[PDB]
Amino acid sequence: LFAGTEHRAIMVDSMLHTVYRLSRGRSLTKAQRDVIEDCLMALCRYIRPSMLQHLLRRLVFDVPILNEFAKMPLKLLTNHYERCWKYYCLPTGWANFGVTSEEELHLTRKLFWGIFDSLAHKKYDQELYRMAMPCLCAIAGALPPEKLDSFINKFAEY
Amino acid sequence: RLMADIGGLAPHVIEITLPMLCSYLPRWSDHLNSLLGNILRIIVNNRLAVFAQPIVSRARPELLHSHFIPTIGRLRKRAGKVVAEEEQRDEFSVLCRDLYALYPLLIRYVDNNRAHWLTEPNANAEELFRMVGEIFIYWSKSHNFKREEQNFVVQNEIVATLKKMLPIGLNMCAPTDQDLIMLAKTRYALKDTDEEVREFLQNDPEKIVRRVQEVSAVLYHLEQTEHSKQRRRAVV
Amino acid sequence: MADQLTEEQIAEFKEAFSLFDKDGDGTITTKALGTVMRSLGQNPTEAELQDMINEVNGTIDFPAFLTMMARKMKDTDSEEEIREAFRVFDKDGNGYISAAALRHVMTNLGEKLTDEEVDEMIREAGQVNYEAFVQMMTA
Amino acid sequence: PYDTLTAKEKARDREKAQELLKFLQMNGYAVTRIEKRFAFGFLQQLLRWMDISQEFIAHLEAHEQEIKFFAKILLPLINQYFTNHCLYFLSNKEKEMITSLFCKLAALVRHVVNCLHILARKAGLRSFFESASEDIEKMVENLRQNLTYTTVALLPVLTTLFQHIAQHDVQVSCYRTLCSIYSLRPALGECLARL
Amino acid sequence: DRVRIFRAEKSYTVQSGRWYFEFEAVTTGEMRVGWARPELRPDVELGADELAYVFNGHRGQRWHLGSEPFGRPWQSGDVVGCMIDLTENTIIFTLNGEVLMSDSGSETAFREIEIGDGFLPVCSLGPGQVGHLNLGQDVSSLRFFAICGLQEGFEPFAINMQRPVTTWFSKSLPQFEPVPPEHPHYEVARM
Repeated sequence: LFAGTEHRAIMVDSMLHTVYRLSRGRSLTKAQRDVIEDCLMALCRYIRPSMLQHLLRRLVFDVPILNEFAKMPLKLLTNHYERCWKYYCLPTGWANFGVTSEEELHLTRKLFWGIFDSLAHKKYDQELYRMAMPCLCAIAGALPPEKLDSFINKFAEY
Repeated sequence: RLMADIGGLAPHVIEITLPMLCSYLPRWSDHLNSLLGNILRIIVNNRLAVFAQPIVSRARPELLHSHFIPTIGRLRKRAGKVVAEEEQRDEFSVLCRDLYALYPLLIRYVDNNRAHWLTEPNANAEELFRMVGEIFIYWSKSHNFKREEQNFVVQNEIVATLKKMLPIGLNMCAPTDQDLIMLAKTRYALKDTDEEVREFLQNDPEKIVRRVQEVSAVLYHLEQTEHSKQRRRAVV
Repeated sequence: MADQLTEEQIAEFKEAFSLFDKDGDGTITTKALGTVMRSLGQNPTEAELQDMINEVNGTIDFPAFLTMMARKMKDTDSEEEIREAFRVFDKDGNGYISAAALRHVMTNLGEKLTDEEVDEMIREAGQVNYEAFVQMMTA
Repeated sequence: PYDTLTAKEKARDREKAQELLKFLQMNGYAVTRIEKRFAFGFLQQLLRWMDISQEFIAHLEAHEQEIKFFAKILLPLINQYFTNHCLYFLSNKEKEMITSLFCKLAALVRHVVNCLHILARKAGLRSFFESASEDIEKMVENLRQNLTYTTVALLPVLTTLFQHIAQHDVQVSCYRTLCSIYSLRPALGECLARL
Repeated sequence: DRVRIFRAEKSYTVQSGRWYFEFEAVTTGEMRVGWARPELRPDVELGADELAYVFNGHRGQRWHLGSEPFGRPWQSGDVVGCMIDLTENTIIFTLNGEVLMSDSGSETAFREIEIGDGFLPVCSLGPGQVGHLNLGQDVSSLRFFAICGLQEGFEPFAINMQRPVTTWFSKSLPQFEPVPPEHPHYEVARM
């Protein structure tokens, strides 16, 4: 029902960002964390990436750096890339939504750069190869003085 | 040259002449048509079926009409013999599966020839279409043959044969009135003989009645082919 | 059920509760219960301990501790049942039980399942994979 | 971060700095201190990863966890990128990176299977063809497990050569390989037909 | 300016049976060949809405409530045709006497279409494009109908029409029309 929200895009984006912040909280149960992660993944899959740009920027700000609750960023990235592959990969974009934003594309590219750099730098692990590696593969597939004092006083007067 | 010698010889050396024939074909008129006819004859004389025709690139319909017609007749005779043997166990099912597996290359070649020769439906094309329709009807008559064909297709990684024969039946020529054809189809729905078709035609007439009955049987065969959590907890 | 754990496990839990509740009144403090659980190898996190206490003066009696541990015992039993459902097809070694194999397994189960019930279960979900069988059993 | 920050949040400080620069200019003070670019950077990173993988293979022939993680990650990522943008690559830095990756794969074969198959799908090509012909001749002589691995690599190499020929020194090596095949079961015939 | 939509009169709509017509492309270009519903709006593009079923003759795509690739583009001098069976509600296109396969190999471009009010032939022509339309008035006129569709039971639109089929052409000259009572974004109230 909430998929493709446009009338209240700001409200749903703020709600998604706050839910993402809640999912990263340090006071939660394992079942609660799993339920929150599943709900966030479902919302990200159903909601359009354009309406979730505010949450996407926060997610990709420190996606490779963050290690706690690392399953949620990978799941969100995989869901967004699978649902809206051509929305960012193709120059034309979707038939309905169309092309994406240049700033969003640059942020996604930087996030992918950091992600695969960390994957190359990090040691081999079954969990890493099962969670981060599919996300990296999907991201790769998505790729197509006194005078100074006087000047300071003048600036203060201005 | 090499193709003529391979055709004359036709085998243990088949695995060697096949690479040379494939290399000659990929490099790329009358010589190509003759080589294709010789390859088809060698395949008919004889995994092996797949290697016989890895790819189809025939472009001359004259050689196809001259050679595939005897090949189509031989395939129809083999299918009839297999059906008779099955009518008269595990060995029969294995033989039917082996025949169906080899038929896949011949079926593909026949379909390609029909597509190429669809512009000019000559008498040889009509005879080939009639033979293909008879073979398809015989295959659909016995469910064991269809099961063996499906098993062979699954292993190699009936429905395909029927789809291929459908264009042949569509390209076939039938009387405009088709009253005899309709009567023959109605009789076939009741599993009757061809006497009803002849009576309807009366009400080369015999040849026309036989062709109408065959077309009606093929159409009928094609139409038939087209047509609690507590328990889970206890199991766990 | 409170008796989900084995007899040896129940005896060990009772001994741990008695050691924690040395006063003999049965009531054991939350810190004492956590220390006893850690000594027995069932060291839970602070959030997990709080959730277990909420599910089950400031003290918890030995029967209360047994009831709280019964939830973890039931969770372990459910995990074992899920593993058994997943490995039922892998027992033969193929990993993908065929239709005949699935029907034979359903008949061997004998959980009041008839031909119609087996057909409905197969349709709900042609070889049946181990993962597919586990998903169907989970429902 | 500067790139991760919102447009307006950084733009406020950008406007403040622009006002400061305008004030400095008014005072006369002078202060002195991307799809193609992304593709070029990715190509350079792929070349560096191939070099690192070759170095790790050489070391293992005679740290390790990081090398294994890179080999498991980049190779599937490279395969996915190739599957996604084969048309883009076919239609420069990318060509040089592809050639370097092919050379590294050939060197590794001479010294994963899915990654090599995905990668397969001038002087270097002629050398590879000559090496494949020599390996085939050696395997034929031995028949009458390096030979099996060489034949397996040549089969994907034969498929890659057939695909390149369909899309489009080396001639002498190809003629020698064809003559050797003609002189010398079904796999050999399929390879000869593809070549 | 805009493409002139060419269609038959509303009295010629068909609700059942099998009908086939052939279009000859004298000059290559973007041709929208197919049939559309009687409620055809000339303002919108051909196939843009859900009331048309046409196939683009230059981009190799099928137009029905969007664009979906199908078939292959033709060249100058190559005729095109559309044969439709309403009993099965399947849409098949014919190019140069050959059935165009879809992406998945299906011989039909569209399937499972409600009969609705009916279907009538519609053609489009681009700027400077020249094409020849044959509705099947003469059996000898239809050249490729014998090759494909003759033995399939399909019949031309004008099997027994003594008079030529009347056609309606889109007029580029604007004409004033009364306000629709349910305009999507316009409303007039007479207080």
